[PDB]
Order: sequence, then C-alpha cells, then structure tokens
Amino acid sequence: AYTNSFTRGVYYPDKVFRSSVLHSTQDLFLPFFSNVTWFHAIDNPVLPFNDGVYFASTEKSNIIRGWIFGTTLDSKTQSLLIVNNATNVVIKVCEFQFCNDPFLGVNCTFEYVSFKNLREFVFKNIDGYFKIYSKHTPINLVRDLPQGFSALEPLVDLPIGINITRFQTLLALHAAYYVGYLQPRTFLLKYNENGTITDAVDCALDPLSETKCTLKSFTVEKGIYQTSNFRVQPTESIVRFPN
Amino acid sequence: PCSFGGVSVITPGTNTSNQVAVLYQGVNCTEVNVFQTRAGCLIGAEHVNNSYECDIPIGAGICASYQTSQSIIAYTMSLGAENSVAYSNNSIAIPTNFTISVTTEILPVSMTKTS
Amino acid sequence: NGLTGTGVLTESNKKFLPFQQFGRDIADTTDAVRDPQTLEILDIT
Amino acid sequence: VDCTMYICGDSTECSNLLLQYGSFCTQLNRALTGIAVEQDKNTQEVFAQVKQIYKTPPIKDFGGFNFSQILPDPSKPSKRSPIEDLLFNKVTKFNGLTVLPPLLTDEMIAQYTSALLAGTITSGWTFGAGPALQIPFPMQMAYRFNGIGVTQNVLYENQKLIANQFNSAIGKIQDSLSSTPSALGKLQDVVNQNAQALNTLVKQLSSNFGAISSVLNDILSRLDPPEAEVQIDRLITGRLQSLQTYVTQQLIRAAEIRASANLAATKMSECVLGQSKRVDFCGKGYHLMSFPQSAPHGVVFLHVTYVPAQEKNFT
Amino acid sequence: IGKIQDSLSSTPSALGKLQDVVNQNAQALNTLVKQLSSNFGAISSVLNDILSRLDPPEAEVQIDRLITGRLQSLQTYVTQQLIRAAEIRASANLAATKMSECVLGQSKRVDFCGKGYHLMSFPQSAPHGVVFLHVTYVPAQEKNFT
Repeated sequence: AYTNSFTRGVYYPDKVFRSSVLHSTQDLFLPFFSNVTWFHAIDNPVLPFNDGVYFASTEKSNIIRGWIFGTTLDSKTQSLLIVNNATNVVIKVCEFQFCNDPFLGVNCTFEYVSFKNLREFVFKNIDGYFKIYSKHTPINLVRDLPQGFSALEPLVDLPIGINITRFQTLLALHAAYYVGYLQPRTFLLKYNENGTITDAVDCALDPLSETKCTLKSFTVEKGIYQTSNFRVQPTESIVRFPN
Repeated sequence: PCSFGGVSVITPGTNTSNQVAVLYQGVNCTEVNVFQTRAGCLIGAEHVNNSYECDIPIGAGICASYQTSQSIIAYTMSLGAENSVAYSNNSIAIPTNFTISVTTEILPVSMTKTS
Repeated sequence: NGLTGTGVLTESNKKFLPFQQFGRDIADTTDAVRDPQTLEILDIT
Repeated sequence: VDCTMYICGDSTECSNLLLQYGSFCTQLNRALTGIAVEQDKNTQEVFAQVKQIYKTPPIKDFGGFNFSQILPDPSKPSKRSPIEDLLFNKVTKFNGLTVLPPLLTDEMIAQYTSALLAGTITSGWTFGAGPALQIPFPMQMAYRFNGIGVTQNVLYENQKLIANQFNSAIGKIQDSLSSTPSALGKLQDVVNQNAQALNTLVKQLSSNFGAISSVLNDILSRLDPPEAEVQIDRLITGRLQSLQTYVTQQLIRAAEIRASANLAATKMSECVLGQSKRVDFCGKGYHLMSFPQSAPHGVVFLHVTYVPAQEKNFT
Repeated sequence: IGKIQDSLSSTPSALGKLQDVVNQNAQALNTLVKQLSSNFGAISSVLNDILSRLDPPEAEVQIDRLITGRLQSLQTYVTQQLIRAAEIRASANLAATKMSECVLGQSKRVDFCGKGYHLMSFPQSAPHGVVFLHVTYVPAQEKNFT
C-alpha cells in the first residue's frame, strides 16, 4: 500500500533545530485508504489533494514543460497562476473579472507587490501571510521520492504553514491519478549531526506500530507489552436513570 | 455495567520477523482466525497436541511462543519428563565414575551517587 | 534578543542549511544562536 | 487501575484540561507492572528447584511407614494428601480497577510438590545433585542415625518400636493440625490487609475531597474552570498520595514477603533436600526429615526430631 | 576452564541484572528532568517572561505546584532509590556472606554455592558487581548390585 513521494508527507512544523533526538508531534495529516481509477472525458493528473505525492517507489525526471490550470482546478482559489515573476507573485482570491475558461498567450504580494523541486508552499491562513519551503529530487517513473530518517537543517525561512492541493512531496523537474494507503499518527525523527535524514514512523498501522510508539523507541525487543486500554465500546448509555 | 480491559500484543524480535498477533484481556469473544480460550480471544494460535516449556509467558497457565516456520501459537504448559525407580528390600545402586564441572554466578554490589 | 552576562565568549562550528530564523536547542531552552545581525554562528554556554 | 477514566470520571473537559500534568499515571503503571512481574518471579524462584519429574511405585510396602496421610489420594478426583485437603478446607474493581489471575495454578503446584515428595522418599538426598539411586528406607534411616552420632545397630534392634512411635506421632500431628484453629494467622492477616486496603481505596471516591458541592454528573460541566480544576486536583493529590502509600506499602510488603520467600527457599534447599548440621535451624531439637506441603499463597513444613528422655546418675 | 571461557564469550544474556539497574537509574533521571518543562497550568514556563508579564498570583500557584510535584518526584527519587538501596544492601550482605563462607573455607550447606559438592571458588570483579566460579564434583557412571 505504498507508492511514493515515500514517507514524506511529514512537513516540518518549524525551524527549531532539534538534532539527533526523538520527538513525536501531533499535527494535521492525512488518513488511510486513498485509491482511485483511470477515466474518460466524455496517468496521474491532479491527485486527492493536500500538497505533493505518496509513500513507496523510485524515479528521476527532467520531464514537465507546460501549464494552464488552477492548483484546485478552480483558479478562484490559489491557482498555479503564473503572473508570478519569480521574485514577486500574484495569488488571486483578489476579486477580478474571472473567465470561466482559461486561455494562453504567446496587493497579492511576494516582494511585497502584485514540484519535485519539492518546495512546499504556504496558504495557511493564520491571519493572512504567504511563504514557501524548499527541497529537491525528480520523477521519471511510477511515483517516487527518496529515503532517510529525519527533517533537515535550518538556514533561512519565514514559516507559517501550507494550504495547496495534492498530498505531498511534489512532482516536477529535478485520465485520473493513483495514490496509496497511509496511516496518520505521530512522527518520530532523528536529526543526525551531518543532516542526511528524511523519514519518520507511524503508530497504528498495527499493534506492532502501537508498541513502537508506546515504548517511544524503534528496535522493539522480543516480549509482551500492553498498549492503551481498550474500553469496551459503550455505543449508548444505560437505561437506569429516572425522569 | 459493561466491562473493559487492556489490549495486549505478542511479537518476536524485529530482526527475527514482523508478523504479530493480538491478545484481549478479560473479554469474551461471543460478546465482541479465532481461538477461543479461557483467557480470551487469540489469532494465529491453536490447541496443539505437542507441548514445550514456557518461552514467552502470557498468563493464566498458558504460554505462547514463535513456533510452527515459527509462528505465534498457544500451547499448554509442560513441566518435564517422568521417571521411576525400582525399590526392593534387597536392591542398591552404586556409582563408578566422576566428572568435573564449572559454573558461574553474578550479583550486584552498588549503584551510582547523585546530588 | 535580550541576553546579557559576564563571561568569556566562545567560538562556534554549528552548520546551517536552507531554512532557519533563530537558533534553538533540544532542551526546550536557548543554548547557541547564530548572530542575527552578522549571520555568523556563535555558541555561548 | 485505569488512571485517566478513574480520576476524570470520563470527562471530555477533564481530558482537554489535564494535559498540563504529564506522565504521572504512566510511571504509576510502570510501578504496577514491576510489582506484578516480581510476584511471578518470586513464585517461580521458590517452586522451580527440580528439573525432572518422578513417580512412586504402585506397591505400598515401606516397612510399616504408613505415608498415606501425606501421599496424594488416587481414588479422590483431586490428587492431594488428606492433610492438604484439610488445609484447603479449613482455609476459606469496576470504576477503573482490575484483578489479574495467577500464572501458576493449584494443579501443577500439587504436581510439583508430589514429585518432590516422591523423589525424596524414593532416593533420599542422592537426587539432589545427580542421578537418583535406589536405596532401602531402613538403610537410609541408618545413614541418618550415623549422621547424628549414634551407632547404627540401635535402629535395627528397635526398628519395630521406632515404627510404632512414628505412626503414633503421625496420627497425633494429624489430630493437632485438625484441632489447631490459630495456625492460619499470617495468611489471614495478609488477605485481610489487602481487602481493607482495596476497600478504603474504592470508598475514597464517595468523598468530596473538600468539594463545596457533591453532585458529580451535573455541576462539573455546569461550571468547569475553577471548580473542576480544584476539585479534581485535590482529588488527584488524595488519589496519588493514597496510591503513593498504596504502591509503597505494597513494595515494602513485597520486600518483607520476598525476604520471607528467600528464607523459605533456603529452608527448602537445606532442610528438605538434605540434612542440616546447624543447631535449631530446621525446627527445635535434632533434625532428621523434611516434608513440604502446599497452601494458598503459602507453604507448610514438617520435621522429624529425636529426643532423649530417661537419664541416670553416674560417676 | 576452556569451555567456560567459550561459553562466557558466546552467551550475552548474563549482564541483564546490571543492565536493569543502569537503565532504571537512567530512566528515573530522564523522567525527573523532563517533568520540569511542563506548565502545570501556568501561562508560561520561562521564569523571566513570567515575572516580566504575569505576576505571582498564579506564579505563586505555579511555584506551589512545582514544589509539590517535586516533593512527590524527588521524595520518590530518593524513595525508589531508597527501596533500591534496601535491595542492594540485602544483596551486599548476601554477597559478603558468600565471600566469607565459600571463599575462605568449604561449606557443607546444600546448594549454597553451585550445584554438587563444592571444592574450589574464585571471585572475579565486575563493574558494580562480582563474579564467582564454582568447581563441583559429580558422579558419572552407575551399576546395579545387591
């Protein structure tokens, strides 16, 4: 059930340089059982969304060339609308005369004025700012992105979080989609000093992962353990109370 | 009132394998592969005629182990082989040869000091 | 900012790759912050 | 015990407001696991001293020694001695609490003790360190008597009277154990202590813990913030300090219980597996034999003694 | 002697007793260090920002909860370390007894030092521990007689 941007989909909540240490964080992530087919318009376009790709295979691209779309296929929301001069951009919920069918030719600030290069984006509207993350490696095969174990190391950024649409890590240079099946839980990281690190782990694939997160470790030793108490499901209250 | 109970997990070492079973404590399977036992519900285990000593203890007088390859199975406790001797008013046994053995023993002595 | 004290300044070697604002440590405290105004790593213990 | 639901009463409020505290009931559960595993380790240590199971020959011809009162009864459905049955007959959780069953059970405990008894009666002390060797009971008794410092022929010249005395003594000790009502004091004390402890623990809930109200279901989400946090945090001080004394009176209780278990194991290894020269260790007087028996959460011993009774003045 | 060298070189399961106490103390230290960083209901956990912005009406309750939480946690530092001291002291008493009885002489006690009939004993040193070797005598071959 794994077909990759690999166990990326762990974005980095902040720049705090934890190094070579365990820490599990609860944040907004994405659920299980994401399957899809290939159709007709009376092999992967825009995915079930969030910000990028899924969880296991290999690739390296030099492929993408063109665009006329919206990232949510709307362009009323944040499209991949490039009037963005790569130093200043425009992103328009900014209300202009929208055309219901796009075209091609031959205030909404970035400077501050109107991707297998896996630069994550920002439209997390905690009181209205805009930004970008950044990492890089490409797509020439079924799905991919690479392996390691941790988040990376801090130099310059301005972080607030993301709202774009195709669950991540993204697809670019150096019909309907297909994605796999991922369990959302906490994510353990180990930032080695040299910073050669990508991955994490989940807690409820199975009782194996339940022990893995309960013991706060990775090398589970032979034995027997008990996880969180299973309350026998009280579907409804009891008919004992008076009136 | 309704019952409740812990959810227990039985597993071998990670490098050994990754297949895992699950144990439910105090619950009744009628009220929830299935292996109904007094302890509760088990998956992957069977009443197996052959027995061994306890390797991974589970409780309630039953022990489980990674066994037939090796898989999580349940078996009844086994103590050891039986034996008997012939005792008579005019019987006696005597030894003739010997041997030398070496054994070890470990004990803790102390602990660190802090402030 | 807002740190002051009496002591001997110490050198630094910690590296820093593509996304930071300020230095933070594991112990839920502040131990070694690269200089905000000179863009030079500086660790003081 | 079930920390979160026990102390919060299954309150979503309590849930999202109590995350300030942390891992308290986690290390509480750690301690509970420690004591739980210690119990079974102690039991295995005391009752795991023999590697091979033995069994007695079916013919009961032991030179007058009627061991029926201590041997298991095949006719009865439970293979236990009549004195064991007499002992077993004389000797007679919901709001976030649980009780676990023991790892070992009476059936295999009885099997172990029966195997021990059969092995020792069949082969004396020989099997304690090597392969068992058959040897007649009177010759074993002669060895014991030479061990104490008396010439062996005395046993031969009086063996009938000695056997009569032994049978009479066994009958009289059976009568004494049947009559004695005060022997179970320590076990009864332990059981009553545990019962009273759990009783006060559960009864603790009904108190206010100083609360300025008493209705549990209605107020504590009529008004959560400063009447909840205070009621539930004096409740959690009460709870985790009565469990501070719960866990730690249980650990000191387990410390004395484990000292008792260690001394019991030494008693096994010395008095039961052989004969001891230490004065007044395996009972008073002179020590010859040893017969163990099973009890709920306890063990029972038996001893054989030699005593002189008729002196005369001499020069 | 050769086979005991090989056996000790091979089996790694002996050191569990010492590893247990080492990991126990390390875990206790880590727990007590971690418990500091919590807020216990306080708006902040950094004292400087505390006295700069929020006074001690609720910094007096934050220091109260701090002192009482460390009452339990450091009275239990010393308390499980104290029950541990009781266990280690009983262990040291037993070790000294075994030293004196089974090293400076020969013991007639049954199975007090190894299995069989004890002949020799040599102690060996270990980090926070001790090692013993028991040399016993065991009969091998038997025959029937009358």
